[PDB]
Amino acid sequence: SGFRKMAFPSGKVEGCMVQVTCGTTTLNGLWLDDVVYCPRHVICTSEDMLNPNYEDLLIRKSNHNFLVQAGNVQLRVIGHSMQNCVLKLKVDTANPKTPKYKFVRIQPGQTFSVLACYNGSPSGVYQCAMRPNFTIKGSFLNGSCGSVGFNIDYDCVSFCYMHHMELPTGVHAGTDLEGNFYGPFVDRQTAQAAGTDTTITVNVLAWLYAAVINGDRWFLNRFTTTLNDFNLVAMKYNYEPLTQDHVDILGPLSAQTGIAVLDMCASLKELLQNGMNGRTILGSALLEDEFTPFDVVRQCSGVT
Amino acid sequence: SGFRKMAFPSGKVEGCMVQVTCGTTTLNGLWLDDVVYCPRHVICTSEDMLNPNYEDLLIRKSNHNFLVQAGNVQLRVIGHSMQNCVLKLKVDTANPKTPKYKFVRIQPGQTFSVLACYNGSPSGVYQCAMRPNFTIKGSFLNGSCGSVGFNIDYDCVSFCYMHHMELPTGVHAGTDLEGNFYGPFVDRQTAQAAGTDTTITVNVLAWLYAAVINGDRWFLNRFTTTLNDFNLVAMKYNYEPLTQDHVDILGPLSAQTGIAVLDMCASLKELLQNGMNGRTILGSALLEDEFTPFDVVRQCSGVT
Ligand SMILES: *CC(=O)NCc1ccc2c(c1)OCO2
Ligand SMILES: *CC(=O)NCc1ccc2c(c1)OCO2
Repeated sequence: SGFRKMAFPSGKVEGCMVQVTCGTTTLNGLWLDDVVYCPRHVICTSEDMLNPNYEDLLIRKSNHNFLVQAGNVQLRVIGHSMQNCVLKLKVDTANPKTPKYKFVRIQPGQTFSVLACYNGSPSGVYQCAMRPNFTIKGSFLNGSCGSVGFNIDYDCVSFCYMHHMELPTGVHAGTDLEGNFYGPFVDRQTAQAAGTDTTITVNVLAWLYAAVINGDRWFLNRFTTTLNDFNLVAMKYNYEPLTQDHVDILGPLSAQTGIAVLDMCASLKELLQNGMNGRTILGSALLEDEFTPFDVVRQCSGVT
Repeated sequence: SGFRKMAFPSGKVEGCMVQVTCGTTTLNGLWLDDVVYCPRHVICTSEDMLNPNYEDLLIRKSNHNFLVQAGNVQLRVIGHSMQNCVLKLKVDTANPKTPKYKFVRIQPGQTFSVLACYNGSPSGVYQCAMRPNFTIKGSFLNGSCGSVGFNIDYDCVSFCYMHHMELPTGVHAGTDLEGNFYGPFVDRQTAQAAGTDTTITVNVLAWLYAAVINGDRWFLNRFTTTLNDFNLVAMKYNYEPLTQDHVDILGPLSAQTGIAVLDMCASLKELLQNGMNGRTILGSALLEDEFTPFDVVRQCSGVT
């Protein structure tokens, strides 16, 4: 019993983190097979960042300008290319600790673990969600760029995020491992404002199910609702609309707890309208939206 | 910028987790050097758990009754002993992935990472605190016993916790790696009630400092207080008393932010008396007490 914001075990990803230096810029790279993936802004001065032309900056860079260190051993760079906003550095050594892996572009609402790294060295691991405005609310200091977000399916690491920048509001933007930013962000030190950070309704519902499973039931009410009625309330409260796809995804939690999805919706409706009245659910005074239905099933069933 | 509940990277501990089976009971063990440490209740039936005599139960057990599996390879058990509430299984192979390690008994308020494991396989990692009533609020299902709590100092894992049981209230109790329970708990399926789960005041203050550092300042007020005045309010609100030792520990955060500890105390006082008024601090609607001053310095400075 009990329900915790839980990251994936980080060992498989720890074994992939390296330091990438280009001139005076040091950040993290991800070493998979004989390729080191890192943010392309490794080639920039903080001056360059104001208005970088990456193709033009990259012309001035040779393989030997990319210093790649894995532990305290230097890797030989034998090729480099830009793919969108990441550099792929070909090295002469396959990472012997390469896990089975995929590159996946996640949808907003999807959760993943971040292994925060500095100089290629893991400092910590935490659980994040792709916000509906395609930001994440991370913990990233200067040097943390190239830290990666990931999910694990048994023995396969799906890399979904690489850290690139902090917006002036101190929320985070980055790319998939093909170098494509989540959302409209660019790797340039310019005014970039996030859109509305809406609540991930399907994640809140999952977490309400997690609460019932773990004995926190005080918020269960006598009401039901409809998707349309619920959605009017959701919209008013900057919650994402709930679709029948979301209702389908919650089916197993519905079945386990015997609480119809639309009944749990009506409970959430009353919580939005009435607030918590100083009460907590699973030790939180606000409605947690950084657990997916899959996350709740995983943690409640003990998947390894 | 940003501040996350952050666990230590788990790789060093993942490399130590094994499955221990005695008859029909399977749980996790920690393999360090040629010793596998696991909860002594591995020898119990759920019937035994009602009133176990462990010395008497252990007489019926030989080395070959302890089945130790590391990945999908069996370790040979060549000795076993009971130390308090843990078994030490001597194996003929030193764990080749043994990190530098210590066994440490932590104080209440102290935070650590848990690597939740089932059948010796890591499922997840989360950050905990030893509650002032010597419980922890974990996420543990049947099979999770022998999962360990730890801190990392650069390359040295300090193991502080091994999971043993869930109280009827669904909070958790366990031992240090010498097998001594935190608090008054016993490895017996009997009524065991926790004492008052008070708030770890020094941890709240650290986290208020973390909030100021990361730009959340709305709660800073125009007041100061004294340790005695603050403590009267703290006591009333089931907060632990603040000592001069706590004030000393917060000194560096005080210095970094230019906010005197007693001023931050007066801010916390007003938050207790006035509540959050629907506002959040670092994305929380309640005052977080599971970051130590050391945790706040570490995450705010990016230690690896
Ligand atoms: C996010 C990141 O690490 N990018 C590279 C970088 C940015 C700013 C900065 C440093 C590195 O070092 C000091 O300041
Ligand atoms: C906490 C733990 O894993 N202890 C051993 C154990 C207790 C209950 C239980 C099982 C193992 O398997 C099923 O139920």
